[PDB]
Amino acid sequence: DRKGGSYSQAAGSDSAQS
Amino acid sequence: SKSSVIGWPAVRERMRRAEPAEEVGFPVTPQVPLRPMTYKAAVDLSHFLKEKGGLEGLIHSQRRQDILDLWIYHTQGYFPDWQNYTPGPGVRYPLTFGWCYKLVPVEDPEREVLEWRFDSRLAFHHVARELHPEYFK
Amino acid sequence: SASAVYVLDLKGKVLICRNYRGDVDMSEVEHFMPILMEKEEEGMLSPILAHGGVRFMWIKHNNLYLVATSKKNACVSLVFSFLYKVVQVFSEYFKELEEESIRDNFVIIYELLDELMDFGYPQTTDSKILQEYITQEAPRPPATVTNAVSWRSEGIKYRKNEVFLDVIEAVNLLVSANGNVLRSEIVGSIKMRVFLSGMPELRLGLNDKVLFDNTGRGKSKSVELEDVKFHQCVRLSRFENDRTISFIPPDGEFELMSYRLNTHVKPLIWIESVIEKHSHSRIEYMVKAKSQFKRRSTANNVEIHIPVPNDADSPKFKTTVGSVKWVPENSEIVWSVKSFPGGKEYLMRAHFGLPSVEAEDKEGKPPISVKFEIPYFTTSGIQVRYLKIIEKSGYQALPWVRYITQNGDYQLRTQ
Amino acid sequence: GNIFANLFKGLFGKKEMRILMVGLDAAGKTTILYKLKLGEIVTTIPTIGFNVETVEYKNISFTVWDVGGQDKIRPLWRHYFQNTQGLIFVVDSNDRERVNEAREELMRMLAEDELRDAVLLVFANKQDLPNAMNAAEITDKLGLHSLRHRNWYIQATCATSGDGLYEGLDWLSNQLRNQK
Amino acid sequence: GNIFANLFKGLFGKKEMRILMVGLDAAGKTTILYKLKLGEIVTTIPTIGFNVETVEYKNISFTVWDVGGQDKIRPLWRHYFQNTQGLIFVVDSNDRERVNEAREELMRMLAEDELRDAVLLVFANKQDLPNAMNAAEITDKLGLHSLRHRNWYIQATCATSGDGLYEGLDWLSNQLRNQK
Ligand SMILES: Nc1nc2c(ncn2[C@@H]2O[C@H](COP(=O)(O)OP(=O)(O)OP(=O)(O)O)[C@@H](O)[C@H]2O)c(=O)[nH]1
Ligand SMILES: Nc1nc2c(ncn2[C@@H]2O[C@H](COP(=O)(O)OP(=O)(O)OP(=O)(O)O)[C@@H](O)[C@H]2O)c(=O)[nH]1
Ligand SMILES: [Mg+2]
Ligand SMILES: [Mg+2]
Repeated sequence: DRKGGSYSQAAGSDSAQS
Repeated sequence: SKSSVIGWPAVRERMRRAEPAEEVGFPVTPQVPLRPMTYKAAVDLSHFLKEKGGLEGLIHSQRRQDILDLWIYHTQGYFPDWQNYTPGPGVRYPLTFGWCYKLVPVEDPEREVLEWRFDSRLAFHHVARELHPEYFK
Repeated sequence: SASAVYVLDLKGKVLICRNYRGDVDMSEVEHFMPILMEKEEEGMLSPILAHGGVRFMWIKHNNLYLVATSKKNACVSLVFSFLYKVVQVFSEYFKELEEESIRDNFVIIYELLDELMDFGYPQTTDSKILQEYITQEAPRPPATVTNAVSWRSEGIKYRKNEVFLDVIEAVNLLVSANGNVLRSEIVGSIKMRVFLSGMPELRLGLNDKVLFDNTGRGKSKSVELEDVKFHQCVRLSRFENDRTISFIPPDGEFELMSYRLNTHVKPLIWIESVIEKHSHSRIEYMVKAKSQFKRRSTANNVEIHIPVPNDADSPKFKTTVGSVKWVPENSEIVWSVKSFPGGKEYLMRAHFGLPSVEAEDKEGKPPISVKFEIPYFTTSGIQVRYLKIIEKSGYQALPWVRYITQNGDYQLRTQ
Repeated sequence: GNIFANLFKGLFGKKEMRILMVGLDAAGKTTILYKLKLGEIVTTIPTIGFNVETVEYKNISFTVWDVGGQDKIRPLWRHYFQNTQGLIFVVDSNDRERVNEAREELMRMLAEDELRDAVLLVFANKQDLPNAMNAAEITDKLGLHSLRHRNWYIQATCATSGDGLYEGLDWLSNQLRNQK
Repeated sequence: GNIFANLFKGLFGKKEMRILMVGLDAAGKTTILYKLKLGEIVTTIPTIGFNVETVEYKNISFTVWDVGGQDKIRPLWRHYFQNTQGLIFVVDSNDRERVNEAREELMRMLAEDELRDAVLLVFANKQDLPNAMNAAEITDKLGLHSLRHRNWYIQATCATSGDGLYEGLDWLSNQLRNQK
């Protein structure tokens, strides 16, 4: 764990925007 | 998806209860990924909704659409922006490519009654993108 | 257009100086200290000094004043930017900014100063580039500085491609003594610590209000930053054209984007203070803190600083949640709380005596500031959409990002 | 599922309940809260922020969140309106000039859709001087009888004497808890 | 923690207590303090500043800080009000003209929130002439019976004779110490 918010995975781009 | 199947009946019941016409902050689950729904994911969600029912032929409403988007985000982490309808007047195509659900008239564009209808060609034909090339970038 | 940039000391001794143009005599540094002393004693002290026809612009450093004397009408903003770059380079190279490292790395310090700027025009400003050519423990200059991409060194190889982002949120609230918030601005901070192989070009994508409106998706929660500043590697052309945040990520921790817009929402922590101060008899601290943030978010390390009397002594604290400690050096009592869950209501009752003899002069009413910091909270509601990591060789990246919400200029005016 | 644990907890008392402390400044709200929690007339500085305390009576811990009547603290009562089940209004029968302000504040607090499940709790504070009104004149002036869909009761409580606080607590418990 | 040392100290007597010496000039306050400390009628110059002394009685060292009744020394009594647990007022029953001034000074001293835990201590000084009033007339004139939340007792003490000082000391000890 880590203070200030756990790290979260990020996507590559807006998949719904084509 | 057992969780998605379980949440589908509750989501459908909530949408049906809401008529067709309190806490502040933006909490985020720890380690939960957030990304927009993909074309394949949108197609799978549309197929699951069509198979389970409660999505095709239901009266389109802002509250029902928001509830469905929130349920989808809770169940899979997909952003509640791919379930958008094409600008009116008339049948609104899905905003995100691959979506099999679209809103069509059932009878001002706001006062027009809209109903969700399954569209298999939507997942393969970019009708919304063709209609609004500027919105698609 | 400073004539020469030099590093001073707290006693007026110049730790290190390096003339760049030679149009200003090195003896003018001696008169800088008396001028600063006279300005401080009269309230006219300014960072940009003026010794006759030569201006000695100085910046208050950690332990020495970075005085950059100038003669002609040089770019004051350019001089300040050069001083900031030099300070950043020194901080990167030396972990301590004091006289201990000023006189300990003079051999490399002189070389770094010579390579940084020549004839008053800075040339090298990249910490990585400077470290790749000048070290304290020499080859030809790197081609990265000569090449267009001066913020992403090529040829870097790593076992894994992991990038750690940080969604830093600064909640600044300017609440006047009347109970109304005057300055309520939240400044975003998108800083990513990219550590991968090669020189990938990051494709930043978030739930921007402008981007959502342009794409036709302006119906969900989108963050509309009033001021958005891109990093050095961020291409301004793509952002001006279609808001495309495409740039080469740097090697290490760097600030890609920093949102800055006003906030129209209620404060995360609502603190009401009561001052039952008797006339030279006693003092009352009726401080009540209300958590306006979501109950699912907890403000870790919340320290609501309540300024106590300057001459107050023998104070008693009667609170409910959170330890209260009076620091004589700070002349105030901080309502420190380890964990502050949202919606919590903490009430405190301070009581301390006062000296019989009245104070000769007033001490003022400094504003009360809190140090609340609740991580994993997105008050602005801006959610990152995707990060386009593309490499010529081709690899699967695993970027990560964390949202941190803290209290910035959250000062409440005293009664 | 099994509710054996719930039945066991309720056999010896598990209900707690909630309460709110609101009203005009100098209306005895802080004194009323202190009497409910401690039981003595202790002089305190004005409540710049808010006071949080709990009182246990009849096996129910009715926590009361005291709110000051200050101008800078009057709009801060909305923060305590979240996750609040009760609301107590402190009336100042000895402050004719501030009576209108207290009535306006009570109407504003009761005119919110969020504060709908909390019944009216009007305490006739300052019941120690002959100028204090009765339990009907104050209610008639405040118009509590016309507040439909709200369980508002007028009770006279004197901070110095302490009489009437038990009646108000019993009325609040009856309004909140409707069991044997 | 352990309180064995405290119990051992209290077994043989550890309580000391405090006292104050205030009143109008020529009211026997200095004489009363000298009698409490030494026990003799010694002639002294007027107290321009203040007199500090301690008297040990009943295993309690009741220190009395004598304060003059001079105009330049009357406002200096606030300095001794800090960290003070007792307050003794010296009345001048033989000074009818100065009786009003002494009463006003006593009211001003008792009208301070800091001096609230110190009970009233009125000594009928100058109890050697027929013009001196009784223990009830002086209290009625000074209005000590209407001083609520203050343990004020009227005692007649003559500086020349010394009678009544023991009664006043016992009353002060009872007001301060409430143990066996
Ligand atoms: N002395 C006295 N005061 C009373 C009586 N009844 C009501 N009060 C009032 O109760 C107040 C007590 O002050 P607080 O403890 O601060 O409580 P409050 O009335 O809510 O005032 P705030 O906390 O500042 O909002 C006094 O100021 C009086 O005005 C009474 O019978 N006797
Ligand atoms: N001779 C005599 N004097 C008395 C008697 N009772 C009270 N006094 C007064 O006590 C005073 C003693 O003076 P001080 O020792 O200075 O004490 P004080 O009365 O407080 O006067 P200051 O210290 O100046 O404030 C005399 O001046 C008398 O006025 C008494 O029975 N006989
Ligand atoms: Mg109060
Ligand atoms: Mg004397």
